[PDB]
Amino acid sequence: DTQYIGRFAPSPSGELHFGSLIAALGSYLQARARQGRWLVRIEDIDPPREVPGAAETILRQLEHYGLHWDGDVLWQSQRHDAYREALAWLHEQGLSYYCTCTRARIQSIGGIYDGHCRVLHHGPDNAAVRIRQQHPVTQFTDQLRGIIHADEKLAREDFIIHRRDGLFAYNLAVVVDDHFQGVTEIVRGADLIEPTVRQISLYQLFGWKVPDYIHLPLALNPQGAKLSKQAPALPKGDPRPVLIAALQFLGQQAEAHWQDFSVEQILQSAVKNWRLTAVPESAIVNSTFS
Ligand SMILES: N[C@@H](CCC(=O)O)C(=O)O
Ligand SMILES: [Zn+2]
Repeated sequence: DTQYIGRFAPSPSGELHFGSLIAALGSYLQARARQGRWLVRIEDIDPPREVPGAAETILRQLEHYGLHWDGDVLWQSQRHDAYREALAWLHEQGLSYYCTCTRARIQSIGGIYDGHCRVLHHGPDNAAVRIRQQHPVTQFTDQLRGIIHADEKLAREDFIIHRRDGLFAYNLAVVVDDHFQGVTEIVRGADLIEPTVRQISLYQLFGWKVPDYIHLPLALNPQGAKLSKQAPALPKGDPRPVLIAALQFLGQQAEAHWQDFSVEQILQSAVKNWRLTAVPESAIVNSTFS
């Protein structure tokens, strides 16, 4: 009954590239097709890996490509109190613990945590915070791909919520912020499929409503290899041929003679003609984007 709310949540570790344009465009078109809101959140939660100016570049790029968000941009750098608040609640509820294990130790036992500190009652001193999983989620529904079966060992891990170095974990921040922003459906890149079950486990532990999920096509280079595996910035010039290429990647109708249309017209038509079922599970990008 309530309005659809979707979002694009880029990390400012670089400017937009074709893969992140796919995520922005796919989430935008699905949100607009569903007559819903489309939010933008800057995930600037890791200062060291952030590039000064990149977040602003991204927002400017979105506008250049005709993708206008609703309301104000949320900045994770302004949400640290919210992550702290959620961690405090988990601790009071008996749903988290402090872990003093080294990376060397975890590597030596196969790379997946064994729950060593689960009942040792360490304090927060020089410790990471781990979630105390109860009933890990190992499968989820993707509205496009159907039921996904996750890697069981990774899915069942008491994963990190707050790193030893003090940074809040992505899995924590994304759940806290999507819930805070009232996100009802998460439409995002294929590279984010695996952590989905952990995020769902976390919604369940908070006692919050689990949103819907759509993972967009896996991007391949022309040789058929994963594109994400190690990317040219989006052209600063005419965005139209790039938008047309992105629509084609998403299996949508794409006007070959884009010269007689504005960016806004191309997008308006893309919303009207959006067919989620036409979005493929993988797609090959052209050489211009590899
Ligand atoms: N900033 C993260 C979050 C993605 C998401 O959950 O939509 C990324 O771009 O990889
Ligand atoms: Zn430990």
